[PDB]
Amino acid sequence: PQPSRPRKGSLGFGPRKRSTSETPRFNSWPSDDGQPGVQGFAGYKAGMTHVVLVNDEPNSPREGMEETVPVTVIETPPMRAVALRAYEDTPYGQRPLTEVWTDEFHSELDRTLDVPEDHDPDAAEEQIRDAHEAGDLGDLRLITHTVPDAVPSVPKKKPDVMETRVGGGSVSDRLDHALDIVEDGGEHAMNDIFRAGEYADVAGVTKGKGTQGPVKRWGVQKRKGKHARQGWRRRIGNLGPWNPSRVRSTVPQQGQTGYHQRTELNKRLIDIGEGDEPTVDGGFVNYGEVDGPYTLVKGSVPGPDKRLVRFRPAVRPNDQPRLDPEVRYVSNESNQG
Amino acid sequence: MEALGADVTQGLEKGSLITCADNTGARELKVISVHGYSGTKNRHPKAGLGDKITVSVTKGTPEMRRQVLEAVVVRQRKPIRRPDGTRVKFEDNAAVIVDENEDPRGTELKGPIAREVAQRFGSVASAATMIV
Amino acid sequence: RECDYCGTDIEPGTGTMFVHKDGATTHFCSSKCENNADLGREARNLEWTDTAR
RNA sequence: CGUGGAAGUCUGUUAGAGUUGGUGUCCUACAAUACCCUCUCGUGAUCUAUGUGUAGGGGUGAAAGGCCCAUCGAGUCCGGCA
RNA sequence: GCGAAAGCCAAGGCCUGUCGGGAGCAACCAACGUUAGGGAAUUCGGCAAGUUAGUCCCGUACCUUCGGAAGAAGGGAUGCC
RNA sequence: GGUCUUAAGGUAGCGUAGUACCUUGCCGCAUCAGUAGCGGCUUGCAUGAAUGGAUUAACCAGAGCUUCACUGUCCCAACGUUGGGCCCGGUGAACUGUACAUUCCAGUGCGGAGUCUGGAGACACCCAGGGGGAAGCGAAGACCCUAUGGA
RNA sequence: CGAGUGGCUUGCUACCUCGAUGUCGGUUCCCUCCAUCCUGCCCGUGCAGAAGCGGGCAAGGGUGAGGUUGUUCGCCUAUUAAAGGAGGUCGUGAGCUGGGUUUAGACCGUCGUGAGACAGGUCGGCUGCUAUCUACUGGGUGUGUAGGUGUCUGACAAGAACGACCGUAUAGUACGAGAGGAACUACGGUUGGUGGCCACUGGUGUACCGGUUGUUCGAGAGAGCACGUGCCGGGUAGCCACGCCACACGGGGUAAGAGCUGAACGCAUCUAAGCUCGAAACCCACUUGGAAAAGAGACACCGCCGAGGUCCCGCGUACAAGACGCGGUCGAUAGACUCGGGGUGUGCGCGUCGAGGUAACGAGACGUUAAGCCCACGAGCACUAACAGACCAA
Ligand SMILES: COC(=O)[C@@]12OC[C@]34[C@H]([C@@H](O)[C@@H]1O)[C@@]1(C)CC(=O)C(O)=C(C)[C@@H]1C[C@H]3OC(=O)[C@H](OC(=O)/C=C(\C)C(C)C)[C@@H]24
Ligand SMILES: [Cl-]
Ligand SMILES: [Cl-]
Ligand SMILES: [K+]
Ligand SMILES: [Mg+2]
Ligand SMILES: [Mg+2]
Ligand SMILES: [Mg+2]
Ligand SMILES: [Mg+2]
Ligand SMILES: [Mg+2]
Ligand SMILES: [Mg+2]
Ligand SMILES: [Mg+2]
Ligand SMILES: [Mg+2]
Ligand SMILES: [Mg+2]
Ligand SMILES: [Mg+2]
Ligand SMILES: [Mg+2]
Ligand SMILES: [Mg+2]
Ligand SMILES: [Mg+2]
Ligand SMILES: [Mg+2]
Ligand SMILES: [Mg+2]
Ligand SMILES: [Mg+2]
Ligand SMILES: [Mg+2]
Ligand SMILES: [Mg+2]
Ligand SMILES: [Mg+2]
Ligand SMILES: [Mg+2]
Ligand SMILES: [Mg+2]
Ligand SMILES: [Mg+2]
Ligand code: NA
Ligand code: NA
Ligand code: NA
Ligand code: NA
Ligand code: NA
Ligand code: NA
Ligand code: NA
Ligand code: NA
Ligand code: NA
Ligand code: NA
Ligand code: NA
Ligand code: NA
Ligand code: NA
Ligand code: NA
Ligand code: NA
Ligand code: NA
Ligand code: NA
Ligand code: NA
Ligand SMILES: [Sr+2]
Ligand SMILES: [Sr+2]
Ligand SMILES: [Sr+2]
Ligand SMILES: [Sr+2]
Ligand SMILES: [Sr+2]
Ligand SMILES: [Sr+2]
Ligand SMILES: [Sr+2]
Ligand SMILES: [Sr+2]
Ligand SMILES: [Sr+2]
Ligand SMILES: [Sr+2]
Ligand SMILES: [Sr+2]
Ligand SMILES: [Sr+2]
Ligand SMILES: [Sr+2]
Ligand SMILES: [Sr+2]
Ligand SMILES: [Sr+2]
Ligand SMILES: [Sr+2]
Ligand SMILES: [Sr+2]
Ligand SMILES: [Sr+2]
Ligand SMILES: [Sr+2]
Ligand SMILES: [Sr+2]
Ligand SMILES: [Sr+2]
Ligand SMILES: [Sr+2]
Ligand SMILES: [Sr+2]
Ligand SMILES: [Sr+2]
Ligand SMILES: [Sr+2]
Ligand SMILES: [Sr+2]
Ligand SMILES: [Sr+2]
Ligand SMILES: [Sr+2]
Ligand SMILES: [Sr+2]
Ligand SMILES: [Sr+2]
Ligand SMILES: [Sr+2]
Ligand SMILES: [Sr+2]
Ligand SMILES: [Sr+2]
Repeated sequence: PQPSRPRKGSLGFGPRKRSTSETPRFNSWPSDDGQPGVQGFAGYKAGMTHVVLVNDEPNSPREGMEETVPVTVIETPPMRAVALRAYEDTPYGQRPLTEVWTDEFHSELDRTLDVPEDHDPDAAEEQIRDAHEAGDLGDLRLITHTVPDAVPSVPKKKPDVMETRVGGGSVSDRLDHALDIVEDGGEHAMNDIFRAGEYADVAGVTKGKGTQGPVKRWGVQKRKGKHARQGWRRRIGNLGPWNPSRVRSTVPQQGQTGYHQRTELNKRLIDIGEGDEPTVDGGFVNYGEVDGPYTLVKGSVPGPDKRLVRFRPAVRPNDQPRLDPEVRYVSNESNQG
Repeated sequence: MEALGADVTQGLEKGSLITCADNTGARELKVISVHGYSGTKNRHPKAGLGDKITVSVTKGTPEMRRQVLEAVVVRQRKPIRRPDGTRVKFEDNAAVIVDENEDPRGTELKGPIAREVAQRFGSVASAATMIV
Repeated sequence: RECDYCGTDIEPGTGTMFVHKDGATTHFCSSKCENNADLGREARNLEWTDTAR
């Protein structure tokens, strides 16, 4: 009666087309709980190494023992929160009201933006406060950029601009917290937002694989046995039945693979540090040497080396945080060999 | 079942001819099924280290031959991964015949066993000469 | 640990452990050493190994 | 034990003849029967060139209604014929 | 080398099995190499592929029309100086 | 049944057969499981003696089955190689074409509609793709019936 | 016995197609139905418990591997939570297969005087086409909204992004004479699916290094050919799976169902008004797309004689064209060089030894030599090349 089988690939990451922004854009943000803070950071993918760890999990029979865990090294230098955008609750959803900028800008920010010369931070701040009094204020987010110049292995000097939310206390107290970060110079580090041992969500634009067939793209079978020698090797059986007399968008077809935005959930931050502790002998292949602020993410992270990855506190964690894991050993062995 | 404390890459399939690491009279075992396993379309049902499998006696004594008995996969050629990242592989693929209560059918076990199999099946452990 | 073949220090979280028929255990640092052992070559006879020099 | 060297004898892409499978390639072809690999025979009822004979309800046929100039359960041409 | 066999190379012939240039050169296709562990589970069917292989020594069953079966099978050897 | 048709009334053998409807016959071998294969039984729908029966060593690009060995046939797919494929110069066909034509879901209609009806959707053009539909293209269906047709 | 629903079986009819709508089975890939096999929530019991039997809501997900047979069907085995059924031209041959049916060859049985036949069996016996339209998967160019850079919004759109099982504690506990034997909950793992990634294991690696057979360049050295590496051994980067990482809970509203308050009907009544609960199902949550959403969007800054963009040049985190991204001397973008990091496995030559041999000669051994050769990665380094310069634009 022909065996049942789940369909080839998922329909939830559709359409499988090229990403608009190489800079990932979060579609969801964490809940407002504790003290006001920026709900995310960003860095550049470096490569991989392994780390030996002491089991933190209280429910594991191996609690206290040495365990080898794979890790993705990401260079995370300080970022600059250059502005504060405010949204207002309109009957058509959330719309941007005004932005509060600065005077202090990074030397090479003019490679992406038409940097402000004449702005009134006080009139903008006043507009946001009248909206708060009116009860029309939505959420408060910061316009943030990265400093790729701080990373020697990344060729680009052109900053990657992205918006990040500020959640936490009351809308009055976090407006103030946001303005204080901006009005200084906008400088903040990974430490300011994340603590080692917490679960983060990493968003990234995947490795570009160009155009690939159904077998690679959707995981369909190759033609088996005798069918494999007739002139058809990696082409599906049919594009659909007689009726409906059309090809459904659900049938596995050829096209763009990779260079899509993915948001990898519940990624444990093994260690946040600075220096050259995670650097590989001979340098990370197709990247370079690490000597500065870094993060160690448990397992894999979307995108290739040199790509901008984004961080966010886990919106849906399964486990309770087990802060600052005991790092007994970090490998520095050559990735070549 | 209880966690092995090792990641196994199933080295056996349904129909695989393996060794019988005991004194039961059974020399060669043929895998028929894997306990608690349900595959997917076109996939050959896979068996690995630490799995309780159903077997048929291919080679051996006349009384043992053709019998459909249960067994435990003790050794396998394909590598398994220990928590410290090290891979562990064996010289052969072997299994020990077990009964309804998971007690070995024989008395003496031939060749080495993996420590994770020993942790899962205790009466097979306290019968094992070498535990690697 | 140290490699039961060449004699270099096996980087933790790397390597394979081969269990022989009798029960003997051989820790290998790489695939190169495993493959040289399968060729019936003895570590002492090869110049690149730490066992020889 | 040696000698002898028989054979519709054996192995063989010797030359040469043949054409089992791939239901591969081709299938507006290189080709109106092709290409490649695989396979069979290869001192004999063998293969082959040239010359010569048998002609259409007739030849020829180790017989498949096979073949008789891409034409065969009765060739081709023209005529009967509009 | 057993060889009018393969492979390589002379003499002789040719670059006319007669359109070129570019893209680490994607999908897909034709020919093909290598694939861990398992080993026919594939399929109407081992189709396709693969395994074996030359030479010498040892050794060789049932059956038989006594010719044969038979290179049965199985085991060992093989370079250079 | 314990002769009757129409002369005789199946002997040796072989037998569920390339012949056996029933049928995957029953028993056994083998497999975890065998409409297969082999042995035995065998009342044989409808075996059988030059319409030759039986048997058989040797031979076979003949049909079926089993074992050892081997392996990407499969689990389950990967990477690579050569020629294409894609872009550029040059050369340069053919198939096919009532018309209109951006369709989709339902309905209706000679009961199997891009074109009718109602809705839904739909900015134009171009590149690559695998072929769902045009009851796609190719051949005045060999099947079937019919013709006071042919051979 | 009576009343029906379906259109899966079979039959009937002869409406449609004979200037052809390609067969059965299978396969591959997609959507759906519910009359539900499992999974969730329930009611009854001849419901102690455990395991069941019957029923209700429910189509989210799952429903698998194999032996005979062309088989569909079915029989059989071992697993399983369960291994449900059905529609899509008995879905699917401009997708595959060609085993069966159903040409031409042949045999057997039966029938026939015979040619020859058989709704008997058997061996053999072919699979065309360069996509015009439409359809969808992906990629571009323009126009509309009406100068630019950057950041967003969210009408709508997709999702299974998750499904299921085993084990431990609960517990040898509740229940039961005993035999036997649960649950809530909390944990650990597995399986299927999904997305991504390559530190580790594994594969490849006709980059590279080594060994070695034949032959040719006289030997040596060093090379060519042996199908696109002669063969064997090792194998970096990259790409990969056989490797590794991630994939809730919770809210809201309901179905079946359990109830509350409550009348018609003084009582009673879960319902008629009202209300508290309650499914793996629905909605939100989460992931992906999405200013062409014609109400064609918002914000901030820059600019209208100049903001910005294009061409050009050096290159990839990108790539079939196009597109995308980065750098361009105020520079490390690419190459050379030198290190570092890696592959292989110890170079040529010379010296000692070497079974022997009068000597000639000599396979090989040792040393020099972690040697020699090589690198798709990294760093240092402006030496070389990113020069010169063109165009559009409110
Ligand atoms: C290209 O072929 C066709 O279009 C046919 O359509 C389906 C079909 C036919 C016909 O409709 C038609 O001629 C049936 C559907 C007609 C029918 O009535 C019937 O009973 C059957 C058994 C047909 C199946 C199929 O049959 C073919 O032979 C028949 O196929 C042929 O007749 C011939 C083919 C493929 C070529 C040799 C010309 C089919
Ligand atoms: Cl297939
Ligand atoms: Cl099974
Ligand atoms: K017809
Ligand atoms: Mg590596
Ligand atoms: Mg290594
Ligand atoms: Mg199948
Ligand atoms: Mg003649
Ligand atoms: Mg005939
Ligand atoms: Mg293999
Ligand atoms: Mg073959
Ligand atoms: Mg029989
Ligand atoms: Mg007679
Ligand atoms: Mg006709
Ligand atoms: Mg006829
Ligand atoms: Mg006539
Ligand atoms: Mg058609
Ligand atoms: Mg119902
Ligand atoms: Mg559904
Ligand atoms: Mg099968
Ligand atoms: Mg059909
Ligand atoms: Mg079709
Ligand atoms: Mg066809
Ligand atoms: Mg075609
Ligand atoms: Mg057949
Ligand atoms: Mg046939
Ligand atoms: Na083909
Ligand atoms: Na069809
Ligand atoms: Na004689
Ligand atoms: Na041929
Ligand atoms: Na004639
Ligand atoms: Na007779
Ligand atoms: Na012959
Ligand atoms: Na292959
Ligand atoms: Na089509
Ligand atoms: Na009805
Ligand atoms: Na009908
Ligand atoms: Na079919
Ligand atoms: Na369902
Ligand atoms: Na079956
Ligand atoms: Na049809
Ligand atoms: Na078919
Ligand atoms: Na076909
Ligand atoms: Na609810
Ligand atoms: Sr964002
Ligand atoms: Sr969104
Ligand atoms: Sr074919
Ligand atoms: Sr239609
Ligand atoms: Sr054929
Ligand atoms: Sr050709
Ligand atoms: Sr042809
Ligand atoms: Sr072939
Ligand atoms: Sr011969
Ligand atoms: Sr002869
Ligand atoms: Sr005439
Ligand atoms: Sr010459
Ligand atoms: Sr020419
Ligand atoms: Sr190799
Ligand atoms: Sr088989
Ligand atoms: Sr031999
Ligand atoms: Sr008789
Ligand atoms: Sr209309
Ligand atoms: Sr095409
Ligand atoms: Sr149920
Ligand atoms: Sr089979
Ligand atoms: Sr049927
Ligand atoms: Sr039947
Ligand atoms: Sr179907
Ligand atoms: Sr056929
Ligand atoms: Sr039949
Ligand atoms: Sr018939
Ligand atoms: Sr217009
Ligand atoms: Sr329990
Ligand atoms: Sr008990
Ligand atoms: Sr070559
Ligand atoms: Sr109710
Ligand atoms: Sr617009």
